[PDB]
Amino acid sequence: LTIEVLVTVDGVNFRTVVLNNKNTYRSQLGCVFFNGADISDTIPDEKQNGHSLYLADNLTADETKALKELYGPVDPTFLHRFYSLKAAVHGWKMVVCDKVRSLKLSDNNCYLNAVIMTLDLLKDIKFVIPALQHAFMKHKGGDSTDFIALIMAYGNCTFGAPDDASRLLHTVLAKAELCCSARMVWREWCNVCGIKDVVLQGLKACCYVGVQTVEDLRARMTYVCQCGGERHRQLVEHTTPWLLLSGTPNEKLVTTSTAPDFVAFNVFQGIETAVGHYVHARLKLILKFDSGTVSKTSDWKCKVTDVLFPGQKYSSDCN
Amino acid sequence: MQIFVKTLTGKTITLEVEPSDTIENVKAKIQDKEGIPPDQQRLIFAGKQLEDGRTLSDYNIQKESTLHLVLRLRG
Ligand SMILES: [Zn+2]
Repeated sequence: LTIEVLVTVDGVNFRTVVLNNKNTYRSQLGCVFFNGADISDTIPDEKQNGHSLYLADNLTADETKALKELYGPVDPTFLHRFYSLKAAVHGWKMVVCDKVRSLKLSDNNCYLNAVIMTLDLLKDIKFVIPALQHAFMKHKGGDSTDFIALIMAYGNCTFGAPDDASRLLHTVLAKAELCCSARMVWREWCNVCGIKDVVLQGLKACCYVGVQTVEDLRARMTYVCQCGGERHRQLVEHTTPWLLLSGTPNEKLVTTSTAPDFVAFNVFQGIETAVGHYVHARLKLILKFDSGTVSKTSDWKCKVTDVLFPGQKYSSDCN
Repeated sequence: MQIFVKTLTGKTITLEVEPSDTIENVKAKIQDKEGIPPDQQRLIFAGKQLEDGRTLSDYNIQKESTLHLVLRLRG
């Protein structure tokens, strides 16, 4: 007739909930997951008596508070989406080629392969949000389900749907921090207004959207000041463990008979106004990681998006 | 306060907002000026992608600031 279940949102704090077999779980309690499966629209049975359930909505005050500490400030639909994505992507697999892990193509997840494989190369990074860092450590251990589902949830991605790698990558990196020092200083100057330095530190100093080469990043810009006069800007200091430059897909020929400086890059195949395909690549020859498919080429005609450079140690006298 | 948003084609629109407005609301202003859904908009300022969880003040964006609008790719 009646059962009792343990309800949690963190797997550490549990509360007893009394239920009958008259109405559905959703009707009596809310959206609930049982061993990963959403059973909200089912009738409670004796087989689930005493078992633990993960609640996704209609949270108590205590559960809501613990939720915010565990996942950060998230929308009311986040928990459900995360739990749902976790169930959806359980069947996804990693391909391991010479110890290198790459997400196998499935349900339009190639953009995720590019994001994850790029993240795997970024040293000294960590996440402030406990659940994200926990899932991150699990990912580096060989179990990536939590991490994949989490970043999909934070990135508002939908299972099966195509998406943007760069967008997700920078969204994820915006939630991370560096375990070491990094510094980026822009110098702006104008004859009337004066000299102004713009300082960035930590992870923020290791990422830039709008440029894809070190040369273009260090180039001097010239524009109009607020006062209406000639204003300039130039990078005068850059000290990082690594450098991630991201921009629109631009076509070029990448060759190793030139000895490039960058370590890795992502590529968008197809036209930009339709559904395309992402491929991750590293230089060790160009090692191409096409969602589990690995190959090597000397050169490659491709549309590069994100580019990963080694540690920066740069200063300019600016003159 | 007026700001500037540049596209890939070339046309540059002007938006009248406030420091209190978040990126989620700024995308709503672009929605009523270009018709582009907020779900498919990427705003880039000072080399940084703008996240919906923060406002304009968090990125030190103010008067005569130029934003870059890039469409959300589908890979
Ligand atoms: Zn000036």
